[PDB]
Amino acid sequence: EVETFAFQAEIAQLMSLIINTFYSNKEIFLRELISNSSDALDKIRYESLTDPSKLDSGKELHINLIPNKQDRTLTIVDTGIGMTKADLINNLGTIGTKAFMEALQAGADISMIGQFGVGFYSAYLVAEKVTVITKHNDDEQYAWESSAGGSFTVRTDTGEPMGRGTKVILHLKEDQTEYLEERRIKEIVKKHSQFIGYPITLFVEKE
Ligand SMILES: COc1ccc(-c2snnc2-c2cc(Cl)c(O)cc2O)cc1OC
Repeated sequence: EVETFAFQAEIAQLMSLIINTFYSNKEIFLRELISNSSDALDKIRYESLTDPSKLDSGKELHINLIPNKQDRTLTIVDTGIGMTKADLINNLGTIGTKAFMEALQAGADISMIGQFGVGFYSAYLVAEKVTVITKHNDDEQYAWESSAGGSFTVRTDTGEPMGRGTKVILHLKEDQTEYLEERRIKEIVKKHSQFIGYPITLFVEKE
């Protein structure tokens, strides 16, 4: 009930570079993922203009951020358009990077991943493992997942349903746990993402 796929070569290269780099400016991953969530929300919102049954799976258009120190995960949840099994494998599996890859001339990364369509992968600046959970109106709920190393998996999600949208779960590296800190997140969002056109809500952890 689980399929394994290979990353297109250019993507695996890019990932290996990100995973390893000592790049300082790691917080930019948060801007890339919020930026992707914002695009997905634009998509569903604009589709709903001509066909409001679109929103039947959820009217709220927002972005949630969820630190979990017991699990050492940070989750970004949106209720944008979401991805069918096929968008999921295309979008996360293939490329584009060449641009970027050849962009860091003879060097190691830059805050320009975003302007290059591959900003998602910057998640690997801070995470040893990413899981992507996604619900498009047309399809079932799927879980994508990869610890890098050239392959990802795709299966049908068994967990709580989402109605619609995308959920990006980062399993944080041992020494990047500052992004589970309420203070650091607020600061990061304010710096890189406050002019995003949807509510971004930080969930504070309970005692
Ligand atoms: C163009 O840029 C794109 C941006 C978003 C997506 C998609 S569609 N459904 N979800 C997202 C999305 C994807 C990711 Cl990775 C994420 O972190 C959050 C999400 O809501 C597709 C894009 O390209 C088809």
